[PDB]
Order: sequence, then C-alpha cells, then structure tokens
Amino acid sequence: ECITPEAIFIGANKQTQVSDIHKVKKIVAFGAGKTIALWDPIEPNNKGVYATLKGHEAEVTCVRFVPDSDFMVSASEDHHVKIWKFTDYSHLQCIQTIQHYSKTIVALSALPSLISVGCADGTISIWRQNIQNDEFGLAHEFTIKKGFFYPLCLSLSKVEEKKYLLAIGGTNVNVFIASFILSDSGIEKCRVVAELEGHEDWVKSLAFRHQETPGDYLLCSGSQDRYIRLWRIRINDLIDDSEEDSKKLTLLSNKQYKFQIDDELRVGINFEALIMGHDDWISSLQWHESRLQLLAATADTSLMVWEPDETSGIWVCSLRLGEMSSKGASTATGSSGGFWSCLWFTHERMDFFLTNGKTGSWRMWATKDNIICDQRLGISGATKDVTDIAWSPSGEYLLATSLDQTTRLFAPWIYDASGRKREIATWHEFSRPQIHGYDMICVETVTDTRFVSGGDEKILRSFDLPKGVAGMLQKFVGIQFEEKSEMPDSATVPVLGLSNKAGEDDANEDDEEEEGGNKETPDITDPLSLLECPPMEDQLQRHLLWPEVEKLYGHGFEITCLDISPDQKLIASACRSNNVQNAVIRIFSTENWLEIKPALPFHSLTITRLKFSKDGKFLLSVCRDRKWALWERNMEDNTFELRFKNEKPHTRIIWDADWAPLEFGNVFVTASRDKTVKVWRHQKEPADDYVLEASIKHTKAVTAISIHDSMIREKILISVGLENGEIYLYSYTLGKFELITQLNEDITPADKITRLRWSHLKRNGKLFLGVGSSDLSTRIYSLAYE
Amino acid sequence: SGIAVVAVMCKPHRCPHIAYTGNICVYCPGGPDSDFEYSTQSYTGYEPTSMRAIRARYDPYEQARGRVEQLKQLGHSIDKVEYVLMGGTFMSLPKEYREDFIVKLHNALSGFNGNDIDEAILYSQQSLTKCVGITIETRPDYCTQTHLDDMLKYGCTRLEIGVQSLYEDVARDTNRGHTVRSVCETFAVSKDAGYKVVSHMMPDLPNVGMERDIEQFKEYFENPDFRTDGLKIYPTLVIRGTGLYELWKTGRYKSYSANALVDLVARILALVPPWTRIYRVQRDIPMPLVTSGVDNGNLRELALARMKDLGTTCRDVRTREVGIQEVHHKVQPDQVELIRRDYYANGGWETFLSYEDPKKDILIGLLRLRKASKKYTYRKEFTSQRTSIVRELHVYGSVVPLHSRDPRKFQHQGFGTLLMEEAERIAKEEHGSEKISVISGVGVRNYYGKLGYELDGPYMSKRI
Amino acid sequence: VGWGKKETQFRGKGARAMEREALASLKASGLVGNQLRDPTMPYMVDTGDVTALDSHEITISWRGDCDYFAVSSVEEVPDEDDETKSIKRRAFRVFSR
Ligand code: SF4
Repeated sequence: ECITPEAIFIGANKQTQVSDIHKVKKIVAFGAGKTIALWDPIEPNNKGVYATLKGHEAEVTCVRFVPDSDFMVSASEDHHVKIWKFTDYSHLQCIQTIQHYSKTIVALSALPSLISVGCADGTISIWRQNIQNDEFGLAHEFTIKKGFFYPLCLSLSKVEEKKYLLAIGGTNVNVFIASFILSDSGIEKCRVVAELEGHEDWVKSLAFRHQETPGDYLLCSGSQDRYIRLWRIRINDLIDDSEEDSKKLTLLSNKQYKFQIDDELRVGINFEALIMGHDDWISSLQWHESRLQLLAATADTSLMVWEPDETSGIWVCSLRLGEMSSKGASTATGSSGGFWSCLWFTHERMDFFLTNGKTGSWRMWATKDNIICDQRLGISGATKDVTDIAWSPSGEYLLATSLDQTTRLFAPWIYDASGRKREIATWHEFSRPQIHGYDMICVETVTDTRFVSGGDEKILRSFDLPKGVAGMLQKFVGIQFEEKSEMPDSATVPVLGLSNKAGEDDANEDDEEEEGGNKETPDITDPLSLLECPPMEDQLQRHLLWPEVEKLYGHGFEITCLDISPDQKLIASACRSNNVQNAVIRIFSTENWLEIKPALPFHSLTITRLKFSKDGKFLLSVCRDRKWALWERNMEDNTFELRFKNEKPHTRIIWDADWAPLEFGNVFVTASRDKTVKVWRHQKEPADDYVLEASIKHTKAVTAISIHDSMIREKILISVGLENGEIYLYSYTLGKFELITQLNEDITPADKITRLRWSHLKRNGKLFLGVGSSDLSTRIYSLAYE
Repeated sequence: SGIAVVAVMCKPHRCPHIAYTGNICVYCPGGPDSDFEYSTQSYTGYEPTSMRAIRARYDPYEQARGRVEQLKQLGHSIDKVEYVLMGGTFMSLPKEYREDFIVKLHNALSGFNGNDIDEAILYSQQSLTKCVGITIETRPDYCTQTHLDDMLKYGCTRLEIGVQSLYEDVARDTNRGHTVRSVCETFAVSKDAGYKVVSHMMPDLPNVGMERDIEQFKEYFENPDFRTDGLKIYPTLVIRGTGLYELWKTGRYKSYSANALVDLVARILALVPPWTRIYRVQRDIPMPLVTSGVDNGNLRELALARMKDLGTTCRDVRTREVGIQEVHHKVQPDQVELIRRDYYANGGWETFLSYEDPKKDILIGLLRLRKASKKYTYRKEFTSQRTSIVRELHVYGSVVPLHSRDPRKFQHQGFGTLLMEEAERIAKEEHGSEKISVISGVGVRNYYGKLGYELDGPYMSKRI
Repeated sequence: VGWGKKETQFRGKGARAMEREALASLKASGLVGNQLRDPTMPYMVDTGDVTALDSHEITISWRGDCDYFAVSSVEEVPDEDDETKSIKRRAFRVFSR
C-alpha cells in the first residue's frame, strides 16, 4: 500500500537572488512561497517540480549553492538564514540556523568556507566555518557607512590561498571594494580600500569572472541609469604603468586605482568600456564559460546578449530575444513585467536561456549555437492562496482557482506524440479559463464543458467552451468528447478580458495544422498549430480563455458558496453575512437562469457549506454558529421545506461536511474547529431523524474532509485534513474507525489545508485526490490501494 | 525642476456611512451599485485615469510605472513627483491592503523589492526621484487618532476633508453621516499634527437660497473655526445617474441661471483671505451627461471681468504666484518686503510669513508656523514640553533674477535660509518653545537635515 | 427625502444595519468607537413650555429693507401624545408685504 505524488504546482517569486543551479548536476532550486522548490529541465520526460524543501517561516529571498561543495544557504524575510546539506542525491535538509540579524537580509553570496550577509540594518557580515565542525563560525561584522548606506548586492573572488576581496553596492553611485586575508578562524586587516567611480544611480549587479590568466580579469557593473560599465583588474608585475614619473596627459576619467594589499601583493584597477542601448533598468548580469559574453535582462522583458566587437572594439549586442508585446495579464500598448532572474547553460551544444516571468511563469529558450532558437516547455502556477477545487463530471481535467484571479485548467498527458501511451504520464496546465479584476473565489463544474463561477462581486456567471481547446484536449489528453461539433466557433485573443468571445464579431487566426505528433487521432486538432507539448507560456495568457454565457443576480453581498443538483437542473447559492436576513439561500434553474420566489431562512451567521444529498431530495446546510439542518424538496415545483435540524453539535465552529454514497444508506460527517469529526447516521424506530454514531478528536483544528465515491470490500474511504497541513487517510465501516495512515510530513503542504476532493474515474488501477491549500500550492495524489 | 502629479486608483468598495442612511449621498455619481459597477464612487469610469486603471485591473504598481514612463517619454524629465489617491474612502479597506498599497507605491520609485514598510520607507529616504508627499482623501468619521498615526507612518502630508455645507438640515437631507460641528474638532486634532487641511464647497444645493449661499461662505471665512489652508468650489451639475436627477424628474428641483451664478462667484472671490489657495472654481466635469446647470469651463474668465467692473480683485495665493523660475520675469520686479500675519484658528495661534512686492502684490515665498496648544496634542513628541511646528515651507524664491540687487551667481540659493532663521527667531523669543519640528515628505528629508534638524519618529526636530 | 432600497437584497431604514461585513476568527463584532453619527435626532424633539416669569404680550418686528416681518404669540398645541395634555408654546411666524 503506497501513494505516488502525481503533480506539484507552484509559482516563482519576484525577487532577483532566487534562482540557482548546480552545474555538475543542474538542479534548478528556486524559492517560492515559504519553501524552496526543485526542478530539472534535462530529461526526456517533462515532469516539472518534484520536491519543495520546507522549514522556513517567511518568504525566501536569497538562495545560493556553494560552488562545487556539499552545502546550500538560504535567507528568508523572517530575519533568518538557514543551512542545508545534501542528505540524498536529490534531497537536502536544514542543518543549522542563524540567530543574528534582527533586521532582514537583502544580499547574499558565498564561496567555500565563507558566507557574506548583507543585513538591511546596514551591516555586512563575513563568516568562515571550522576545520572539522560544519558550524560556519563568525569572522567579522562591520559597516560601510552608518546612517546613509544600505547594501543591495555582494560578490566574491579568491586572489590567493588566504587573500580575498569583496565588492559592495547599493544606495549610492560608487562601487566599494575592500580586502582581507585569512587566519585561523577570523579575518584581520579588513577595510574599504577602493571607491570606484561610474554610474549616477544605484549599483545593482556585480560579477567576477574566473581567472583564465592569473591575476588579471574583468568586473561588470549595471545600474538604474540604464548603462553597463566594465573594470579591468591586474595583479602586480602586470599593472599598467606610465601613470607615474612620465610626462603624459592624465585625463579626468582615466584615473588608476592602485592598492598595496599586503607586503607582497599590489593590485591595479582601471576602467575599460561603456555599454548602453537599453529601454529600462538592468536586473540581471550573468557570466559565461567559453566566451566573453554576457546576458542582460531589463524591466521591459527584453533579453540581450552582449558580445565583444573584434572590429570596432566596443561590444555590440549579439542576440535580442522577447519581441512579443505584452504588459501584465491585460495588454493594451507596449510591454511590461520584465525578467527578474536568469540562468544560462548548455548541455551539449544547445544553449539554454531561462528567466522568471511576471506571473510566476518560467520562460525557457533552447538554441543551436548562437544562430537559431526555439522555446521549450515551461512551468506555470499560482502566485497567491489556492481556495477552491472542482473536478470534471466524468473524472477528468480539474479546475483550481486562486486569489490571484488565475483560473486553472490542468490535464494529464497520455498521448506522447508517438501514437501510443507515454511510458510515464505527466501532468501539465492545458488551459487558463478566466481572468478578471476580482478574486474568483468559488467555481463549480456542471457538465463536461460548462462551469459556473463567482468572485467577490454580487453576481454569478456561467461560461462556455471554445472549439480549438476541444480538439487540443482530444489530441493530447485524448479522451473522447461526444457531440462536440454542436459548439460554434470562438476566438482566441481579446485585448481586455472580462471573458472570452462566443460570437461572430471575431474569429480564430490560427489554421488547422498538425505540426507534429500526428500518429494518434489525426486531424482532431481544431484550428491551431499542433504542438509537441501542452500549450506554451506565450499562448497561455492570451489564447485559452472560455467565453461567458449567462449572468445572474440575487445576492446582497459577495458570493460565498454554491452547489449543483445531481440532475444537472437546479443550483443553489448563498453569500456570507452575520445578520439574520442576509444568511439565506437562493436557487436557480439551469434551463431558464431565473430565481425562484421562496426563501430559506434558518441561519443567522455566514453559510459555510452547501451540499445536496446523494439523491435530489435533501439539502444539507452547515454554518459557523454550530447549527445544521436538512431540507426536503418537492419534486413537482423543486421548492424546499425544512425537515431536520440540530443546534448543539459542537462547541467550536464547523468547517466542512461531506456526504456518503447511496449504497450505505445516507450517512454524513461533520468536522469542526473543536478538532472534532462526528459521524451522523439515520434512525427512525423511536423517532424519524438523524442520530449520532461516534466522533474523533485530534490535537489541532480540522479544516476539510472528503469521502470516496464508492465502497471497497464492505468498507469506505475517508480523508481528513488539518490547518497544520497534514493529511490522514482512513478506512471505515459502521462503528469501526480503521485508520489507514497519516501522510508524510515530508510531502505535505506546510500551510493550512483548504479543500480535499476525491476523484472517481479510476484508471491504471488507481484513483486520484486533489489537494488545495493556502500554501500557494495545488497537488495531486494517487492511490493504488490494494 | 520637474514637479509631477501622478494620480492612482484604489479598488472599488462601499463607504459604510451608507449603512445608517440607506444610500450614497445624493450628489455622488456612479458607484458599484450603479450601471457602471466597475468604478469607484464619484467617478463615472470614463476619465483617462479610469481607462488606465481598468486595463491594469486597479493595480498601483502598473499605474504608477506606466504614467511615470509615459511622462518621461513625452519630453519632460522627472525627479520630483507627488502622489494623489482618489475614489471613495480609502481608509475603510482592511489593514493589509493599505500597507501593501503604500509599499508598492514607494518601491515603484525606490527600486526596492522588499516588505516590512519600515525598511521600504528607510530605503525610499535615500533614493533618487524623490517623493514630496501623498494626498489621502478621507471622511470625518475615520480621522481618529489611530488612523492619524497610520497616515503619519505612511508618509502623507495633507488631507482634504469635505464639509459641503454649514447648515444642519443639509447634512441629513443629503444622506451624509456626520453632524457639522464634529468637523471642527476633526480640524483641531488634525492641525496640531502638522497636516495641511483643505475642504470642499458646493454653492447650489436643494432648499438653499442665494442669500444662505452668501452668508455661509462669509461665516466660513470669518468664524475662527472654519479657517483652513485651501478650498475647492464645485458648482452643482446634475448627472442623469445621480440622485439629483430624480428630484428634477419629479419636479422637486430647479437650478440657477447664468447671471445669478456668475454674480455669486464674483462676490465670493472678493472675500478670500490672503493665506488660502483657491484651487479650482473651473473644475473638471463629465460634460455631455449633465442635464441641468450651466457651462463651467470659463467661470473665472468672466468673474475677472466682473471684479474689474466692481473693484477689489482677487488676493489668493494662485493669482499672486511668480513661480520657481522665469514665469513672469519678462519685467524686473519692484520693492521686495517681508510681510508677517498672525491669526487664531482652531484653538491655537498661527503665523504666516511671506516675501512679497507690496506695490503690485506678487508672491515669492511663504512659510507657516503653529504654536502647539495643550488641549489637542497627543503625540509623545509634542506632549513633553512646549513646541512649534512648521506646517509648510514653500519657496518659489528659487528665482534667478529679482529686484533690489539679487545675488549675482548665488541667485537666491540662500533665500530659504532667511525664512528658516526668521522662524527660529520667533520660535525662541515669542513662543518660548524648547523644541521645533518640521513635517515633510520622506524624499526631502535631507534639505532639512543640513540645517541641524535631527530625526525622531516621522519628524525632523531640533531643540533650543 | 428617504431612499434606502436596493433590489436583490433587503434594505431600507428602520432595521437594516450594515454594508461592510468582515470576519475574524475570534468572533469580532461592533462598529463602535465612531461617535456622533446619524444627524437625525436621537429621540423626538423637545417641547416649548414657557417659564413662569415670562409675560404674555404680542410682539411684532420688521426687517432691514422692510419686505417681510414677523410676529410672536403663544399657541395651545394639542399634543396628540396624550388626548388630555395640551401645551402652551411660545412661537412666532413670518408674513410678507
Ligand atoms: S461619501 Fe464620498 S464615496 Fe461615499 S457616497 Fe458620498 S461622495 Fe460618494
């Protein structure tokens, strides 16, 4: 008995020191939310994120691998720095914490047996570890200039066995350079020794290239003044001369910075060249290995590659990537969003350029030796809390909304472009349903290709399906969609999207095109160029939207919760409040989209859960005032009436309740902040009502529950989640709590769980479970229960 | 130079004073409940700023960055920008929203990418493209001491609290939730904190005559309670979607003609005290949707012709300003003198210093000073001894040319020091103070740190 | 003057309270701490019963430009509150040319 984590979904932050690679292994480890996610692009399988190292408390800012060693350091907004050591070939673990720095950390850079920390208090700290004990000891903590300086970026270089330098930039126009020499555990003779001139704004990027020829190398600098400049550095016996004791014309800007570091080492630094030609502030500068080239990212999302000019001596940009015009999610004119990080690496000879997007979407380009380029499959995910989940009626593609108005539409990849099954199927995002100004709290799926949603406005909306998406799914996820030809043609790109389009005003500008993978269900792709992978990041933001069908009013506040009748004819909805008259429910009919007159007044506080019975006869109502009710329906006019009620089930508020199948005889379960899970059974011998069977309690508050669709070996399944993030799987028959397992803390979403949902369409002898939490995460688990 | 005004927008919401009156105030157009429904109140959503806000889905970062870049690309280079917020009642929204909003608005210019607003403002102090304050719009019911502390921490410098009338029936018949008298204590508590306060007025309202309109303004300017540092006059225009159009539909409303309104404006402009800046008698309106009223694009263009026919022309700040550099230096000015006025306003004595030409009445530089009282101060900075506050420093005296032997190549760069030492003289002698403080935007916390003022909390203070 | 109705919800004054519902996990309540709201009078207006030392003469006054005038007297209001209580109230009225 075991599980298999099917998918992991998360989005990147908007900082600059987040990304990091390990060249010998090439494991992209980047911070996200309050954890550090791992990913690997070099694989025939495009799986994605597989593990999120946890342990922090606030948002992570700086992540750095120690170059060719066995450690990794992270820094978070919690005013803390954490150490990690390889515990497995592809897994790490926290080993040490740092208890200094009441203020946060902004800059981070490290070389073996040294840690550089820039505390926004205004201080710079240098650490050196011990010979035999892995606790990185403290060597020095100093300040460049109190009161008027704040660091932004740091860097390091090893001059010799025991001699090192250090560069500092930030809220000024000069680049400071200090030096120090090694000792037993501490550092001595450490002070600022050079103040290079240059830019007219804040220093933002530093880069020390390796030493090809010993003692002489180059430093690059970029600033908010849109210009990039260079500085050449030489060791003694190669320092440029004739500055002293020679009749020559010294210019104002060609000053040479010489320093006698020690009794035997003197370094000379000069200015070399000025590089410009950009549209916004520089954000990332990265070196190379086999060329004198640099990668430049701006705030306009533009990407430039700067190369030396053997003809004119002044470096000219080699390649310019990112000509697509896109600002934010809604594009009107110009482009914006920028690139807030970068990585550059080649496997054999395909160069790879990866950058973080504006909505937590990695964008990665492969290229054939500086000539031609092509975008490969990236990653996408949520950037805020994940509230509500909803499966497909058939047991298919799920919808998982969030607080950042980015509706999701995932799907499994089973047709692997070879006409056969992928040996190991992988999940990906296949459609982005809707975007708008509000938060899109609640969403529900009624039929195979229809859904009803509601955010923080007082209205509910019902949407439709375009054509291209239908064919694209029936190609890649493949599963047959019957009578899909009745749907009319839709569009792809709206200038501003309250929803997509379902009319004759526009059309689709992509032709029917099977570019690749034509060996499974050929000519199923509705007009589009058939990819070799799920839709691209350039396509997700402006192509895969679903048009809206109907609007419907009725509430007096923002939408809280709704549910769909099993007959797919009736729907119930309700908004939150604490007054008696604003805690009612309103119902609508799908064939006419109209309100039914009578009201359902029973509660005085916010409605928490709305759930019809297994048959369209009863409706469950649960709230926070610890009162629950069951209402009966008249099949003639679909109206309702109150039948069953109870007023003292718990002491703390009730969070979630779920039903039971028709086989076992209409049982239900309630979960409340009393950490109490109570099971309610039916009995009618001495009185026709619902009775109490048993209950269980945990150490922390329960948050959501889910019960499997059917029964397995005269017992059913149960899932319970906490606000600590753990998940418990249970087997249960009448009166018997047969605990299955507690899910691993090494896989759980660290924050409060919000919604757990069991799927029904079993395939490969296993079932699926969808987990949505407020940890900026949405996960899929598999159950191959025997 | 390069003074910039970049307006931003907040997400739509509902001011809670509707709750105890039922609807919005009668004259407020549009709103979430109206047909537009994607727009903050008092704005129809058809303004250019509304368009730029909608396409960004009401996000401060994108609006600020886009407007700044557009202004820079047009041909002007910006290094001094003042933010202004609009729409409804910004303070009603929850806690985290305001914090995140302010942090984003400061990190847009600072280039910072952090949190913990203290650090954001600390980095914004040491940044290029300095910010010279914020202008927050709020209501009397939300100006309590906790909220005032919040605004002081954020970096705001001046408020604008509307009153719209001084009669007592208008407050209830316009569905506005505050008695008139409480605004006076609001002004009293606000002023002692150093916040410049500006108000609003609307001449024509239902059940108001031309007379009552005249003496309400007269009482506003004369009474020692309604003396504030600014004004805005909004002639009443009837939009179809407002609660004002219903009155005209039912015949329960009628407006003034053109002659009556121009005479009223002419009389009003002939009474303004010389320390209040009349902002806009010729305000900006949604033009085609108005159903009742008169044209307002050139009201003052005719009011000036009226004062030239009756005498006693206007004396506000705006008409007498000469500007930072060469706005009216086509002619060499005349005798320059120092004029000092004193007045009692909101339970305290205040002083207004200016450098003016008395023969032709132009203005070059001005300063405001307040002697702190004992019945309104609550800050731990001002509750330890007597103190005085420089509410505003204003130096258009950055003028290069002048009258009476201007500095040759020093060109009035020490002109502001004259006023600063003048203020310190009477702070030491007349007030008998033991500490003097100045309030300013975070971006200009160094033009005052050279004269000796040192930082405590959100204030720039030095002892005696 | 009253207008407090919104469709698709229960509104209008007399009982309705809120438009700014918010939650807290510790059972928060009350918009208290905002004094002097609702400029409508807290209770029914006061009466104008006369004091003992007052006389009972008839007074007439004019205006500056002599277009309107005013005259004072003492009415006997029936005070519908009690069908046996009637109040002698000092009040004046305004007349024209
Ligand atoms: S207080 Fe302001 S936002 Fe609210 S109704 Fe009145 S004018 Fe509109």
